[PDB]
Amino acid sequence: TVPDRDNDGIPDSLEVEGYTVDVKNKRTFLSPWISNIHEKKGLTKYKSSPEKWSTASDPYSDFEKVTGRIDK
Amino acid sequence: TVPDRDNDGIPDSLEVEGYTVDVKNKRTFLSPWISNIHEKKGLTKYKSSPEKWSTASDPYSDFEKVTGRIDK
Amino acid sequence: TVPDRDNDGIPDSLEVEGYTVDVKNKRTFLSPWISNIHEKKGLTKYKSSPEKWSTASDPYSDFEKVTGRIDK
Amino acid sequence: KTEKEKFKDSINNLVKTEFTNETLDKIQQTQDLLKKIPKDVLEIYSELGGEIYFTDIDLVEHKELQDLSEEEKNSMNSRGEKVPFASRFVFEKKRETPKLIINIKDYAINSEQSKEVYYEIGKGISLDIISKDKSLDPEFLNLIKSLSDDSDSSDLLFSQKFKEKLELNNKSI
Amino acid sequence: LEKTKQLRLDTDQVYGNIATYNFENGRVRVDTGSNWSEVLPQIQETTARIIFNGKDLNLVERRIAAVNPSDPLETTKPDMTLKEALKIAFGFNEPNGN
Amino acid sequence: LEKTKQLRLDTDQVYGNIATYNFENGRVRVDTGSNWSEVLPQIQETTAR
Amino acid sequence: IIFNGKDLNLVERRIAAVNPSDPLETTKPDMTLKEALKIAFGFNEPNGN
Ligand SMILES: [Ca+2]
Ligand SMILES: [Ca+2]
Ligand SMILES: [Ca+2]
Ligand SMILES: [Ca+2]
Ligand SMILES: [Ca+2]
Ligand SMILES: [Ca+2]
Repeated sequence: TVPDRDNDGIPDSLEVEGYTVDVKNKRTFLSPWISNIHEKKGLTKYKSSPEKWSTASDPYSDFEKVTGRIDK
Repeated sequence: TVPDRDNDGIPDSLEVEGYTVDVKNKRTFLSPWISNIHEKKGLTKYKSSPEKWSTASDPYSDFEKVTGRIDK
Repeated sequence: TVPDRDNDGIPDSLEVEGYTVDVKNKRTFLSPWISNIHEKKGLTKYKSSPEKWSTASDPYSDFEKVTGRIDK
Repeated sequence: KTEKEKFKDSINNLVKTEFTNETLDKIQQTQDLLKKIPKDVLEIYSELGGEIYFTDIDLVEHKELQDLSEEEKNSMNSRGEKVPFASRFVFEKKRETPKLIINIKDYAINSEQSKEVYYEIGKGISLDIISKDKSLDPEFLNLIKSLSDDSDSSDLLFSQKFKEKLELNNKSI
Repeated sequence: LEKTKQLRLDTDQVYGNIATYNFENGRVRVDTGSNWSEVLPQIQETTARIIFNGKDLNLVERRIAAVNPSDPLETTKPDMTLKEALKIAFGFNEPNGN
Repeated sequence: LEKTKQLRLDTDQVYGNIATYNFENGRVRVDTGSNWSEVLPQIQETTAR
Repeated sequence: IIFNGKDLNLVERRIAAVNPSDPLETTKPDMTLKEALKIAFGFNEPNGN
């Protein structure tokens, strides 16, 4: 099982190196950054801290912020 | 396992003889004091008591005070 | 195991026949009273009640009283 | 329910029910120190003639460390420095056959004295595993090269003289 | 008060709750135990502040998570430049390189 | 008080809470069941000032 | 959508539509104005209008 220290639902390697969020058919996929694919699709590249549940110390996760599972 | 009497997260021999906290990529690791590695980087050398959860009897454990997992 | 009727954490033979508390490197040790070792070190010989959780009927156990794990 | 046995496990090491011997606890602590290394290491040591002794005589009045060469009297300890022979507590005499002498101490609550024993044990079985063919094994040489490429590994493992001579010869090997 | 007509109103503090996402049914629920006074002093100590009035000449305040070099947990955040902070905070861009 | 104009303000004690770290989500939560008067006499007896 | 073609009274409905810059709302089905008027208020088309 993949390591995830802060328990924010996103692994530590992706937080240190870079990730993005991408709906594909009607389902949301969280995926590592690939320069050949996600650049031309207009996708933003996120980095965050693998040991903080909320990198800005506000009460919303990194996962909820990048995904949309947040107070609208 | 390794003993931990006061249940704060630092083992007893590290609390008695010396420890420090280093950050290697984006992950912090609580390591014992090595005077070759940790003295070139200017790290601090801590000692505390192996049987008090908080050595100064304040409501913050030794692990939170050294690793930054504290009220800011 | 060992019998401990009063549930204070110190066995009944030690409470009837004597015990003492010493610190060795930085760790405390509750041990029975040997009259050759502990006599010359100025240690105190304690006795208690194996049936009472606190022999003086106050809200601090015998273990907490002799060990220092008490309201300061 | 589980809180009461949680309390009984948080004082499981504190209370000692039967003691009655001060120099007998050091024997048990040396024994369960030495049983932490795996048995194959001890078989490897006893194969080329390894003896391990538990004494309580400190290692100046010991009879089998009584007269010996002076350069063997000051070898590298776990740091890399040297130490007076009046303050050592471990030694591996290896003149005709390797002989390990361990003074009994409270090794269960002293993890710095507990590391020099492991360093001398690894000193004993070193040349068996490093040099399988009366020369350094090439897997270990690739390891030495890949550790010298890094810096944290270099100042952890290598001594200072080996570190400066590893770049004086520019990894000549 | 009838002579000098000077009377103003200060704001010392503001109480208020937080509403978080419940993962089971997706609903957003207000936790009436937690308030925003335990949170904003953690935002104000780990973030850099940029105030900006290039839009309608109104002061717009944002905060961007930057690294404090003398804290082990805070040196795990990603490195923040001033240019990337201006890009992701307000909406600056480089349509030609500038 | 109109004659001598002496009125001061003593401070007998202070009530206030403690906010502790929460390991599961990193947040910092004020426990309203524990105040500083249980803590601060333990600091006063084991420390040097 | 606000509509008063029945008894000239303002009747307000809301129909779930896609936000294109938020990944949770790009999962909702595609809503057209004809289908919004058909399912919200009671429009139909008995012969093609
Ligand atoms: Ca995170
Ligand atoms: Ca994570
Ligand atoms: Ca500890
Ligand atoms: Ca401690
Ligand atoms: Ca008892
Ligand atoms: Ca008792």
